[PDB]
Amino acid sequence: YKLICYYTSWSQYREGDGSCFPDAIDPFLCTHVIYSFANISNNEIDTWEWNDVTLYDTLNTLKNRNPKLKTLLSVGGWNFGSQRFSKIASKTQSRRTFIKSVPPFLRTHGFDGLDLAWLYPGWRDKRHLTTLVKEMKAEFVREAQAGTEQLLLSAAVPAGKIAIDRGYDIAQISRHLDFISLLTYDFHGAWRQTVGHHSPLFRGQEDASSRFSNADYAVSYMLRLGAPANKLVMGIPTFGKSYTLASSKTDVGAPISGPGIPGQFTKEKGILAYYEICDFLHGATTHRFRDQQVPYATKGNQWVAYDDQESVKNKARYLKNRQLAGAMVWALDLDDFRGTFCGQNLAFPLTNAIKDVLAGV
Ligand SMILES: *[C@@H]1O[C@H](CO)[C@@H](O)[C@H](O)[C@H]1NC(C)=O
Repeated sequence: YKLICYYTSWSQYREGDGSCFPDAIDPFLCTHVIYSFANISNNEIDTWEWNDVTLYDTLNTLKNRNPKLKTLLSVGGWNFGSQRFSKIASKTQSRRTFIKSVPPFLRTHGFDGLDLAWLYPGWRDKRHLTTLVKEMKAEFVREAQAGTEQLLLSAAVPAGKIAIDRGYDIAQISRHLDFISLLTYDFHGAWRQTVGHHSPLFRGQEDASSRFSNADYAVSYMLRLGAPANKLVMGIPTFGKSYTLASSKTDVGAPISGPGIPGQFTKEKGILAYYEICDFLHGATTHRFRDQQVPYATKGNQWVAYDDQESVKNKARYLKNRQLAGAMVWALDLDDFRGTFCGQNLAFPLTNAIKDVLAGV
């Protein structure tokens, strides 16, 4: 099994214990750590944070302890956005400048591969993405001739049917990618007006839950479209999503006025780290969605959909039963990386629960 784990470069800045640098990562926890995100500047791959050269080195030092560990650099992300990626990929000359830039940058900085995180290609982009992936892979092939182990190529792909059909020729891109991380944790958000879970494994039968907005549906679709199981990695979140409730109702379909209040550490409305959520559960009422197989919790006017040790193990058992390549984790700096929040003196509780299932059998 692969266990693909993202480390975000902006986590460093969080206050107090929310601060996460790459030396916090257990070298043996994941098979592959992906550093998020790289820029494109002058049509070439580039650093993002002022100190990314230092933190790339911190990350790459982890291989001293675990020489089998692989690292990738993820280019794109949401601040980068779509339109910038579109401009690069749709023209022969900028595409080539970018693709040429990648192997030398990665080798300089100690990375084993590239992760493409274009969030997200429009309908006019689907064919360019195909070309980009094929051509990037071919440049990696060529570059292996010089005697170092071929660079890995991966891609982060959204899990909604609509975004998949719009942007991605899955049958073609799966031929050239070494794995595809399926983003099976954005099925609900504050744009909806009611509470709901963003990472359910199956449909909720009570709600008239659009048949597609669940991990199983997404995995089955990707397979149906031609992604080989042995390339497909299923995403599992260590964050949860929060909502502010519009009434005393807490139940399936309960109305919301907006995203939840920001976390003490993550300081972003609508999202909490798992460490934050362990704190939130003190004095919260907990519930599980039985059909969807994922928990939520509530306290005052706040309502939080999240994943716990039991739900992440459950998702790991599912992906193994479907003979998937493994799991992806968004993100290491959102699990209880310190180990001190969740009453168990155990660093990376969610990620290690996933790991221990994937090792079992
Ligand atoms: C990324 O590259 C763009 C385009 O060159 C540049 O304008 C921007 O400052 C860069 N972003 C960061 C954060 O480095």
